[PDB]
Amino acid sequence: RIPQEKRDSVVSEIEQKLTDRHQTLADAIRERELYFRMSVVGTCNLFCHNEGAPTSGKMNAENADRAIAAAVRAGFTRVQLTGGEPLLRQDIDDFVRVARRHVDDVGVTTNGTYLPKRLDALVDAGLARIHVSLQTEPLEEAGENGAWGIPDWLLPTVERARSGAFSLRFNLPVPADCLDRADAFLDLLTFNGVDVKVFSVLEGAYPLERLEEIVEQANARAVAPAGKRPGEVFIRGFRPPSGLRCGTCRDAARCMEQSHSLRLGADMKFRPCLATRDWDSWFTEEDLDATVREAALLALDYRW
Ligand code: SF4
Repeated sequence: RIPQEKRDSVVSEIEQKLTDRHQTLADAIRERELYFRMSVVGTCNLFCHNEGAPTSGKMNAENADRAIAAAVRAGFTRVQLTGGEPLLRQDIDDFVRVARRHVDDVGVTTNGTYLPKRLDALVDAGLARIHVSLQTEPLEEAGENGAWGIPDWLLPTVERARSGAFSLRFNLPVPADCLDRADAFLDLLTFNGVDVKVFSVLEGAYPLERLEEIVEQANARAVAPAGKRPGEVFIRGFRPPSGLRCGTCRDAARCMEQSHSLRLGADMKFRPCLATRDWDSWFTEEDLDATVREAALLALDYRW
């Protein structure tokens, strides 16, 4: 728990730090490329803090329209639909349509299993991005002889993305003993125009140097047919948090996210940070513009 006067004191410091830079809230959002990450689905009983709960009835198309509109007025130009599995809800394309009314950059982070059922409706709604969180086991099963392959239920999304319908990216976990399988697997993804974000998984330090080399090699090997651009592989470099709050934040050692964003969970809880809950705020039925702005001000506080 954080006293409101301490939260007010911190928010005032962020606003003062912005004026010291001759900067507005929207300019700081643009400089940090901060986006709005709205979780439209909650997963139940999902290991180190608590168990999850289903989606709140307030997480609906109407409130999503208010939250995105308030976020755009605060300075956000991109919305990403997330959660446990956003494609689990049948009205997922409704949220893409709502977000498309306020910004052009609407994306979805999904596990991909529901893409065959939802693909056409998402493109009709004008979805711009699809990020698929891959798992090692389906890649092994989709391949043969131990090599990794693309699961069947992802191929139509891959081809539709290569045709310019939307941007597609795969999040590829690479365990320590799978550097050679991931190396060859990156060729399949880049050839089909799929961007890849690789990251490490799991005594015995991780071979992080060779994985970085594999990324550089896979980008240099990248070829693509029909004069198209091949997919781009990249791995995020670590950088410690350095905001005003991070110096005395009990979770600073576990704050490793490099793509920062203002979050709105399926429980109507705004989250300026991922590693700590101290700065969360509630979704309000009144004065939503000021509530979104205050949470967005705290969302900047990680790098100055
Ligand atoms: S960013 Fe939020 S979470 Fe990461 S350290 Fe600063 S305060 Fe703690």
